[PDB]
Amino acid sequence: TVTEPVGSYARAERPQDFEGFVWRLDNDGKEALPRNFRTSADALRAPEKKFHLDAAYVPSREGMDALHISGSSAFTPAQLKNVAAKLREKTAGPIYDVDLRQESHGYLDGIPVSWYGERDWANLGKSQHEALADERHRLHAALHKTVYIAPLGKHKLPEGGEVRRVQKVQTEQEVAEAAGMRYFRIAATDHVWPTPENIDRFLAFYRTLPQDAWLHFHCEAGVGRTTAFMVMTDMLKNPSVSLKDILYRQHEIGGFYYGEFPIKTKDKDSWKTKYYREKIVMIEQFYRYVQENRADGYQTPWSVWLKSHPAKA
Amino acid sequence: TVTEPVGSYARAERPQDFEGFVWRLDNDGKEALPRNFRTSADALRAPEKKFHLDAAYVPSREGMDALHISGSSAFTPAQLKNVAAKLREKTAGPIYDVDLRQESHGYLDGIPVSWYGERDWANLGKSQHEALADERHRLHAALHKTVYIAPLGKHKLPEGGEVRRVQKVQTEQEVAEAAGMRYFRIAATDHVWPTPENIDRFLAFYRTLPQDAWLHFHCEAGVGRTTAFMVMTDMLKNPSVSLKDILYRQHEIGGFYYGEFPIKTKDKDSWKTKYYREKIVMIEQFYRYVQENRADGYQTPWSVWLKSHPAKA
Ligand SMILES: [Cl-]
Repeated sequence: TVTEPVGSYARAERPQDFEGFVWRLDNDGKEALPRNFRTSADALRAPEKKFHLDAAYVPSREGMDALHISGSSAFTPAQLKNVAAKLREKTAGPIYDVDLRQESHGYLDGIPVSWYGERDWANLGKSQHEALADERHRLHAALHKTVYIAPLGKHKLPEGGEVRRVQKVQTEQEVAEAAGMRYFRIAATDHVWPTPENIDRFLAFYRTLPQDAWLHFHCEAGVGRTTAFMVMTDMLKNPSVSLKDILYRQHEIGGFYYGEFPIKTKDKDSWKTKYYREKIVMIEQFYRYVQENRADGYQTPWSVWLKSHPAKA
Repeated sequence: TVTEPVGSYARAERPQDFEGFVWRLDNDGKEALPRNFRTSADALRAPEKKFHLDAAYVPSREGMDALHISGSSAFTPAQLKNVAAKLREKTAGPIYDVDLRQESHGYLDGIPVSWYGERDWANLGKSQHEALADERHRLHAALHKTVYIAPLGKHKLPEGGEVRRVQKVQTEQEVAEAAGMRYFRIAATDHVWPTPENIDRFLAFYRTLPQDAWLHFHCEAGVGRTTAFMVMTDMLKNPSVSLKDILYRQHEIGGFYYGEFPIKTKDKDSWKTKYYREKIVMIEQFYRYVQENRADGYQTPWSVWLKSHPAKA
């Protein structure tokens, strides 16, 4: 008997030790666009040294012009409108804001905030139904109330910020709609591999998208979760492309590199190491799922297939 | 028709603009004693330069050795124990912890904390009854909950701090009684002159004290409110001492100077200026009250007398 299979390590952590305690500022709104903004039409760049990749390697771009995806960090409502306008210049299909944040978030007087718990795990362990209910209740309770919104500084703790009596509350769905984007939420936990339920949900959603749909993925910082779903999308839509090519190109347009690399972590961040290794293994396992289930049109859900073909550390 | 008389300027401020937003750390517990600790038996020191006083002036100490009062900043439970043991060496009478804080405060896992709003006015405008009810409710609601406790830093906003799930909650009353001290609460608003009700309450309390009672006054910092009541007590108990000597001596044992001086605040603190001036005028008005009503045994209280003898700017 195995208590938690590879891919579900986070289930072993105790939600009660990471409860939310502050409204974290998700973006100061100073730039025109959110951070790490990138699209599948972008030129590839030299790889980051930390990943020890082959700078001489030239990844195939097969399928990228038709991929129609982008990624970024969280944003203010104005920044999202700039994103939507830029994307509208690349397509005539519907543009989706794919919100990958399990953490409860929204907009207080137009300011993008999130209910932050240690490691950003305030909704760890909650079903998507429970996470969205927490977010709705929490946002609604902020209206007409005095709140403290602050960015994190020294050691993931509030630093400075501001106090205000909220006069307007909005969900991301409303902000997305106000920007001309369709909205789709996948409540993925920060820093770890998306769960079987997150991916099953994504896959069912992907199946019914119109051909010209454009997917704009985003999390809080736009690196981990955002690149994982960009990679999954690239694998699903371009199954003939090699794993190496998918991983290099998604990294070289500005995303994370999801292949093996020398993991290094500050002492205070040593807890992340096993999550990074798990992600490497699960990326490979998902590629395998795509290669072995595409011919019959994915009759078998990812969650079911994963349980019959467990990943190995 | 005057909207607010001198001595009640604070009533013009709007409570809704200073609502509490964070559990402020009241003392880091690093020292054996609370800050600004001082007793009426202490030697007089040179006056602080900012008050532009006469360093060569030697105030009369008449009655100081029998005064039996002390003052300090807020404290951890251990620090209070140290205070109590130290005061027990000076008397055989009851030792009172006289809590002058209107702001809701208490102890979380033994940590002295307060519900802080801008200017420390989270309870501005509440009656003492409502202030104490808010306090009891907020303390109890913290039990078994995740809370954020932080010291204020730059701009009087949270800086660093800690997060924990509270396993113990106590009011200051419990902490005082466990330290072997009697407890008396006067809900005085931070930074301003105490209200006619705060003072009527103190004088009725003073009237019930056995002659050997020792009064240990304290607020958050141990300066404004603490010194005001120390002065009032000095005036009540030593009515033949000149106003100048009371003011010089309460300052020279380590308290605030409540006489006239060239008020110079930082631009961010200019709101303080009129409250300082108001304090200087009320100090004098309270002294008149004592001089005019002590001979008949205070048949008429301060609030009443004040209304028929209004202070003037
Ligand atoms: Cl779910």
